[PDB]
Amino acid sequence: RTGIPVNLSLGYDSLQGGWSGDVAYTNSNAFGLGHSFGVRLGAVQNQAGQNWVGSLNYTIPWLDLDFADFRKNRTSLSFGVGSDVGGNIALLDANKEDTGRDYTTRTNGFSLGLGRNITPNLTASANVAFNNRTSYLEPKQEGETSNLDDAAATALLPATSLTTRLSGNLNYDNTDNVNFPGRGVRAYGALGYNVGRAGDAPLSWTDGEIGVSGYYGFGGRIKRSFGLETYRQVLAARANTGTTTGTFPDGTGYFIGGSNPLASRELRGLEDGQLFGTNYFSSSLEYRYDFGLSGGVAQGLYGVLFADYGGVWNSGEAFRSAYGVGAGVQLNLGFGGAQLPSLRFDYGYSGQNAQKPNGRFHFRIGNFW
Amino acid sequence: RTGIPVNLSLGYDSLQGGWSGDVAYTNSNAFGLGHSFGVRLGAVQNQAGQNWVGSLNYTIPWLDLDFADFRKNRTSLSFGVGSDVGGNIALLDANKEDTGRDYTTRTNGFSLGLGRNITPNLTASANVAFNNRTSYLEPKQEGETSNLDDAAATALLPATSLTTRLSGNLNYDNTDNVNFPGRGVRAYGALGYNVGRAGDAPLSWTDGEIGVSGYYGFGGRIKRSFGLETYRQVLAARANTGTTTGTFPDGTGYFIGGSNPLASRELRGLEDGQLFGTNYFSSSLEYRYDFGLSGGVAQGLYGVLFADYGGVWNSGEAFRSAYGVGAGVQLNLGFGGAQLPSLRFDYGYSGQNAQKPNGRFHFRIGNFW
Repeated sequence: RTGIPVNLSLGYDSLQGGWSGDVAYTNSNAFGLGHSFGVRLGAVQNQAGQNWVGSLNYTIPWLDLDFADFRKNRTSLSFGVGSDVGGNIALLDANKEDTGRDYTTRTNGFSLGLGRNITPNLTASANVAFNNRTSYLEPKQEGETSNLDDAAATALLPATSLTTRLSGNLNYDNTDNVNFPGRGVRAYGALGYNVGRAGDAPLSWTDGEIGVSGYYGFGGRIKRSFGLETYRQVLAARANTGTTTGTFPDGTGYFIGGSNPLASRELRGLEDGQLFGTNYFSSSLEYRYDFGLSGGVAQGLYGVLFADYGGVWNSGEAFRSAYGVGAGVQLNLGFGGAQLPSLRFDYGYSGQNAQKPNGRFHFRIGNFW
Repeated sequence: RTGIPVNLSLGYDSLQGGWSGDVAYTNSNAFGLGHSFGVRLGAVQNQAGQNWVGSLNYTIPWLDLDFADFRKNRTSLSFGVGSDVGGNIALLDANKEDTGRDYTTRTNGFSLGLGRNITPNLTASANVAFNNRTSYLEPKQEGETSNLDDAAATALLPATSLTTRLSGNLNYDNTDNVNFPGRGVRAYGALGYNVGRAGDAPLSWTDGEIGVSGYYGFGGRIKRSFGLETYRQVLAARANTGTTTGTFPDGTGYFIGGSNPLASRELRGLEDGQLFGTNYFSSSLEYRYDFGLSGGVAQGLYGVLFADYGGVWNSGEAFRSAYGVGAGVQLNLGFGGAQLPSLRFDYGYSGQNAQKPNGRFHFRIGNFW
């Protein structure tokens, strides 16, 4: 019975695809000396050619090479062989046309990562990854305004690029828990330099992203006897920024808009990935109130009234941004012996939305952040 | 983490599709009084339109209604809502043409089953199932000899049939174990009457299948301290038969040829589903020797030298059959904390094979039967 896949992770990310499901088999102890072996295999609703993604990581805690001072709790060495898909990416060219059908990317990557723990709050890592990116044109999914043919569009696909990316990450957390942070600050900073051959020309660039978040409880005491104490009301304020400098192939940048599982690119009230920019800044503030419901079939329920502001700009300085105001509810279901992934339903409005003068709904399967 | 899917079952059945994978979440205790709830979701390599199959069963052990003498441990009441696919079925018509591309069937079924245990060896069941069958034409997978168009072929697809099938099953086992039967006889008999509307005409028929198998050990004693005692050498002889009488839509029958996970339709040495008949009889005999290997990464290994004989016939009495001789090896892998599904590699030859005068290989992921 292939042992156990720890999770059939049901993930939603409207940017990449309709729905996603990943089965993950982890094995903490392997080869007899505490080696962690994980295999992920997922299916992502691509409405396109490629439908299966995969990953295979193998990580080493307590590497003692007796080289480069590696004597303290400072070594985690991880191999990763993976293949992911980027879906529904708009098709562009030197004319910056919008009449292309679509553009799906297969990324086959081999990565080596060295991870360090400075203080139990802090974490750092350095990953070097060789990525092969291939393209797959698709015909129309349905009736949309376009005028192209297969041959010219296939010619318009960027060639299979071979790139190498060396990056570092630094994460700082001192919060009281992982799901409903009462009092603390969570910050992170990533920076990566990469270089690769797209067709016959070599393009090299770099990118970075910083982000801070603060959570302060507001006069509450809820006691899950197992789960310590969390405030009834918590004010959360986050600000994230990102940049990309250098020369890069077309189709690389950042998309902000709507709700997204990664908190640093979510702008409720717009179309998913409506704001595209080479560098960006977003920030939001929200009341989060824990509805006093526990047990039963719903492990918990929280509500949020948020205000969000952010936007993108390009090398030509034009700070194109948007507003967002809305109300959301997160529900955690646990009637399966173990916690199934939480759901988040939000209603948001933005003044910069084009075809929706009224607000709309955002569905995200993800943590509360 | 959606709890735990008990198994990512990797299944191979060259008749239906290239490869298959099913994730199954079972819950023995549900609603507080011992109710079994199971959800299966599988992806089957269809090389066609439909790619996702599913099932949802809910069974009641020891139902007590105070009705119909139900005072013993004799009642298992099961609801089942499912949807499966039949793939790569040849496309036929009134001309019995072979130039059709393919014919895939979606079967959406709702079934109710009542099961009885007569003696701990014996078991019986009666299932009533309403099935809706839909068809899906596909263009060519690759270069093959055909000459048709989309419109006429789509017209050639039988309409979405609505059928009801009432069937009974009777299984009798008294063997010493479930994987390597030493001394015993396993027999089964199924019989089902069904009636349904295909297009505007109502077709009704019935079918049945009997089967016996005998396993006798040959001078061996292997002692897995946990797993009792199994003989080194065991002679196994099986004979299965099946019939279908009445009027039925075209495309219903039995396929025999090659190795198949279900033992009552496997004839090693031919193309998978090369012998098609409205009723059939097959039988085989085999030495099975347990290779004295245990522990390590391979939970076990057995070898077989088999002789197989069987064939089909239609209403017009023509007993078209074939021979089969070959050697196979079954390997059970267990280096994943729990037993992953066993593999069976076989090399077989048949005198009635057309394009392979020499034998060929059969791969089957399944039990030893």
